[PDB]
Formats: sequence, C-alpha cells, structure tokens
Amino acid sequence: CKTKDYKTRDVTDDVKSIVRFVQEHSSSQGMRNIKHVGPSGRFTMNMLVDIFLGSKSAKIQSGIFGKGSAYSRHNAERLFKKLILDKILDEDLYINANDQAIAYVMLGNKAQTVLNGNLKVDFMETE
Repeated sequence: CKTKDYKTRDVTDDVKSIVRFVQEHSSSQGMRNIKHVGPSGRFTMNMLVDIFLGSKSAKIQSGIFGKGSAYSRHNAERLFKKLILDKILDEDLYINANDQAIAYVMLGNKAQTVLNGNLKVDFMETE
C-alpha cells in the first residue's frame, strides 16, 4: 500500500479470484436471476470488466459479478489489458467484414502458470 509501503500490487490474489470464476464458468449459476431477459452476449474483456464491478450493463450475473467493485471500469480494463500483455490472458482479435474489431477473452501463453498458481504480475492502483 503505497503510502505506508513502497509496494505496488501484485494482482495475483485479484487475478486468481478472476481466473477461478471464469475457469469454473463452464456452466453458470442459476441463482443469477436478474437479466433473464434480452439477447445473449459474448465474452470479451470489457464485458468481464462491467461484471467484475457489479455494474449493470453486464448481462451475465455469474462469477466475479460484484467482486471488484473497488475498481473503476477503465481500471479493470487496464488490468485485463495488463494480463493480455503479460500473456496470462490472450486476446482473440476478431474483426468482421465491416472492419469492426473486437477481442475476446481466453487464456493461453502464461495460462499454465496461472493454473500452477505461480502467476504473479503487477498492477498499479491504490495498493
């Protein structure tokens, strides 16, 4: 906690919590209830962001929903984007024939280290 410590935050506790939910999200919690109306969605980094905070754009309500409510959406973005750079996260760059690009979320390169739990990356917030 940079104010007492010179430490910056290793988002490993944060990230592992994220990973747990997304990994076990091979199914979904039926107790989600809320958005049981409307069209489906896709799993992209920014969707996970809105979910992570417990925001209300999010249409999933299962997993890390309202678990990182101490972040701001663009801060959470910055992290999933830190993760894609570190390669814990791997971004699925997809563009349709309208030159509209969107990136999905998967874990690829450092993902095995995530499973081993030895994944320790940094992130800078108020810690």
